[PDB]
Amino acid sequence: MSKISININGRELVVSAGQTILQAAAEHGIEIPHLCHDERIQPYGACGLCVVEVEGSPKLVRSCATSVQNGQVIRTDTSRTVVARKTALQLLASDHRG
Amino acid sequence: IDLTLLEPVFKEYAGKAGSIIGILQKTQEIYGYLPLAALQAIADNTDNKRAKIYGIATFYSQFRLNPVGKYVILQCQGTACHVLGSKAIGSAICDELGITPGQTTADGLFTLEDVACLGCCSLAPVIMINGEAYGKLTPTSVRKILQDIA
Amino acid sequence: EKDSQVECHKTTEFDNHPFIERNPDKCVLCGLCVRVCDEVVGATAIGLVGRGFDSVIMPEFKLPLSETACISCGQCVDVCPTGACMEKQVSYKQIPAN
Amino acid sequence: MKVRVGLGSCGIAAGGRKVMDRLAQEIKNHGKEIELLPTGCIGMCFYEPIVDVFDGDKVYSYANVTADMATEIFNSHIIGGQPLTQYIVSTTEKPYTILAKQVRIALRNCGVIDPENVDEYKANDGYKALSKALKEMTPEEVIEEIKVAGLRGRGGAGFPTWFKWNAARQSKGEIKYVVCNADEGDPGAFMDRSVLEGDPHALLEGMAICGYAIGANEGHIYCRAEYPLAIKRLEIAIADAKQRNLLGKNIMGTNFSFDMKIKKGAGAFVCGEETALIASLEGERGMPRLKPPFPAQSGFWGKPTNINNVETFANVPWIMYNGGSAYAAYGTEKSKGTKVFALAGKIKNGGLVEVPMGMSLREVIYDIGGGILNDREFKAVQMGGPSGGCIPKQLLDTPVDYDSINKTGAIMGSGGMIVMDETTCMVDMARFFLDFTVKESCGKCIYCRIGTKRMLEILERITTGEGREGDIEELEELSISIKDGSLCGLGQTAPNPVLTTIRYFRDEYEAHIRDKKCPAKSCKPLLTYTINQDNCKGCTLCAQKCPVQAITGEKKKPHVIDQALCTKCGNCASVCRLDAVCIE
Amino acid sequence: VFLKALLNLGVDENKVAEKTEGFAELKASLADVKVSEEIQALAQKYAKAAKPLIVIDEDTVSAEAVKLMAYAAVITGKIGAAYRGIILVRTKNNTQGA
Ligand code: SF4
Ligand code: SF4
Ligand code: SF4
Ligand code: SF4
Ligand code: SF4
Ligand code: SF4
Ligand code: FES
Ligand code: FES
Ligand code: FES
Ligand SMILES: [Zn+2]
Repeated sequence: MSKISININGRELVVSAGQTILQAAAEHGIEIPHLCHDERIQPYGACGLCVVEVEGSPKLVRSCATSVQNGQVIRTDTSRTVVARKTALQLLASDHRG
Repeated sequence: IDLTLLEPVFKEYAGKAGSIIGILQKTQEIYGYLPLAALQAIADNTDNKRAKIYGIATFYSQFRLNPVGKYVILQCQGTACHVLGSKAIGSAICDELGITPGQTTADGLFTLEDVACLGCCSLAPVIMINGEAYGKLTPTSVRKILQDIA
Repeated sequence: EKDSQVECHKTTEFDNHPFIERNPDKCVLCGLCVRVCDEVVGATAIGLVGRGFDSVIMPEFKLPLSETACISCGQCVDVCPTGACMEKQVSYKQIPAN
Repeated sequence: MKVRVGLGSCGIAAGGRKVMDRLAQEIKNHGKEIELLPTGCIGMCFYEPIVDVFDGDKVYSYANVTADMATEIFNSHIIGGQPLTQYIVSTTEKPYTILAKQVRIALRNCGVIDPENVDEYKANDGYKALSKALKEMTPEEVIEEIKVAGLRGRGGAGFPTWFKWNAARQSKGEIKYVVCNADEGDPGAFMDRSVLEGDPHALLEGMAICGYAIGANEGHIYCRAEYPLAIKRLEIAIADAKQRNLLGKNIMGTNFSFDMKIKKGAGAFVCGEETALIASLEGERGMPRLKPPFPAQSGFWGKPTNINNVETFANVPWIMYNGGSAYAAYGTEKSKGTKVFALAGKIKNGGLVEVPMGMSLREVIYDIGGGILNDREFKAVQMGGPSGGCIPKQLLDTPVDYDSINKTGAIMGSGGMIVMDETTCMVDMARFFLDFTVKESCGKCIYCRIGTKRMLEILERITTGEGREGDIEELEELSISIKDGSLCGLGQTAPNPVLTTIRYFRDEYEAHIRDKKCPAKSCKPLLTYTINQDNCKGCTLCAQKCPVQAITGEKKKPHVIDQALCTKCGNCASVCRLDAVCIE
Repeated sequence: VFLKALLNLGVDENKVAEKTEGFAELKASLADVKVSEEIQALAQKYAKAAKPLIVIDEDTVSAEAVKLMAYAAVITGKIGAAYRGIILVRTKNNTQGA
């Protein structure tokens, strides 16, 4: 009732309250990187690859540990998130042997 | 070793939640360090999920896992005492004792450890020996004081 | 590509468990394995040790996984995103395959 | 006749018991009714052991006293009536010099009151603010007075304390907690220990007032286990206050009840953050969690919790007794009141200082600090601890307040201010601060766990003479990414020394990269020892003192130092009587 | 007059100077325009609205009115993002296709 509808990456999506933005994007086929996320346990917030840009919040919000509201605008491929994920993956690759 | 004292202690603490820290502090106060047998005997009889007590014991910046000498040396490596030349004092201690930080002497009378800050930055550089502080230290002074202790 | 100035800690591990294979070099410290083994299985056969670079996930009291309370359920294997935790081979000679 | 002895964690470092018992022994040897009282450090730890003798209405301080000096004092002044003027630096008519420009609010009772006895605190208008708040005034009025005084958090963030108090009050819950963050892990910062060992009763009164304002009944002090005198005096304080109905059930005949407990921390720097402190208090591994929920909504054991450092709780009774307008009269329009600073480093007069905000930093270093030690030149000043920044000489007139020092790239921190002369290199100091951050990282997120070590490797390469071209660019990009990616404030403020020492001392990095020379002559790899052929005459005195024998030359002829063999130990310049060994 | 009333309510001139061509000439053209009460009320209602939409019927509105509405949306910064803009309904089914 009173459909919780969000706008992510320019598109309009209908979702369910109490979820995470990562779950909603997976439901509607939008790819957001994640490493320390599992829907059956509590969020951890370690990797940082799940950061998205939400209008109204000056800092990056993790889509694995935030709840969907009504009428929020989300961007997942801005330059700031891209360079953050690039830095995190460069730091991860600096210790991985195989 | 003395599991019986570990015993009055664990009896006393079995109740409050979050008592792992206090249990480890009293165990260190009794033994001077944490042997594996004491950690096992604490991980049992009050559970706390044996991996968890070990993980807590390792982190926490203070839980010494090895025996030490009679006198415990705490060189100040804070910013104020490092500015005034803590490195020279540390090199003097390392040369005169033949041990590095984190090690104990062969006869087990001195042990060298690093501390965040003494807090007596007015007397910098500072060292602690068994709760007695020496400040405004030159390498000759620390050499003389360790010969006097020895 | 790797430069020689930075260090990647090379391990000489030996965990001859008949079902579970661990490799600390490929770990990304996402913490999914320890979180699952504690909050779901409840055995807590593994845990974190150390700080900073020295942080490493290893069994209880650094003992082999066979000597601890492990159940060999394989949930830590099934939630790992990299090759650090692997299940052993059912076939005659297992392979990387689709 | 009454005498105070200025024992503390600094008095033990120079004198300590060596004085007091000797004085006590002298009293026992003479039988005169002399009140010998234990008091904390006043703030002039450059003269300790501090001794104060009160001849009538006159106060005499002729400190820097040993056991022989103490016996001389007893035989000359307390019996003969003759002060020893060759040791006096402060009297009643000639007193607070360094203390003349200080407005002491949280440090009002430090060095004055016996911390182990509540009667002296009561005699100094103590627990009157608690009585006023309990008997005359409502908790909403308490939060209003805190807001009117403009109280900001005396930690690194400078958050308005009234906002936290109000948020904790409006939080739903039958049980609430008040936790005092006494765990400050900043090197060079010792305001907490001084306050605890000088006036724990002010901290207890402020915590009780906060508990009445929010409605909490249980208090906690998370003090480090490495401060034994502080925890002993806190135990004495809670015993004395419980025996005087000041804490516990039915405080001063009012229906409000409040109790507190002492928790001994393990000494983790990450526990300075609020959520990590909560995790440590619950007996788990101290690791920051994700906000929201904030501790004011769900903190200790899931209950609402208000967390503030010791200095605000010490300031609260003074503003409650004097009024919020009186505290608002000090400071600036955006930072009202007073702040404590731990002043140390390359300075003449070190110790604990207290200044109103808005004062220029030049006044702090020169007017009260006495200038630079050994009359050298002022070069920099580190503020905010190893997560802070290094303010250069060109910004020496910046007023000390949160926004002004935030504009310079530094932070307030707990109040650790270290003075740096021209003889200390900024590259090595950035390496030192980054090493301290690396050692104290909890290793949860990728950025603080990996990037701090990478930047430490880069700084080590620069300081060992292996710095390559482009290392500054790598440093600044790593610093920006680490600041943007960390979870808690430990990793966010971690690259502050690295960035700031760039922005004001980039040339030194260039001198460390393209020249392999350290201008401050501190990096032993970057040192080069040469012998002036003009100003020394062939004595072979340095070469004999070199077991490396990197010096070659004939007698009565100038000597040449082999740079490929020299291990740069410094013994070949200390024994030089003609001072011809040049360090370049 | 509506445009002038919207301008007098404190629009950001720097952003509309950066993103548009000819803003200064338009501002100079509306320099001597007086504002009525009803226009002021409508301009206030549009200004305090966080996410205002404009629905223009193409059957009964001239093109220059549509241009002026687009100008009003552009100078206030309420265009080019979600839940904010101009909705234009066409006369026929596939007028947009034509
Ligand atoms: S196999 Fe199961 S019980 Fe064993 S470590 Fe993995 S998750 Fe824990
Ligand atoms: S799940 Fe795999 S990658 Fe993640 S922490 Fe455990 S072993 Fe490492
Ligand atoms: S496939 Fe994945 S786990 Fe295996 S070596 Fe490559 S990065 Fe590591
Ligand atoms: S920034 Fe550093 S201290 Fe903070 S959570 Fe991450 S690793 Fe731990
Ligand atoms: S500084 Fe030390 S190693 Fe170098 S030449 Fe002199 S004595 Fe030898
Ligand atoms: S000690 Fe001084 S004067 Fe003597 S040889 Fe060495 S540099 Fe020359
Ligand atoms: S998936 Fe790791 S921070 Fe959210
Ligand atoms: S930091 Fe070294 S004595 Fe305080
Ligand atoms: S004990 Fe030295 S200043 Fe306080
Ligand atoms: Zn150098």
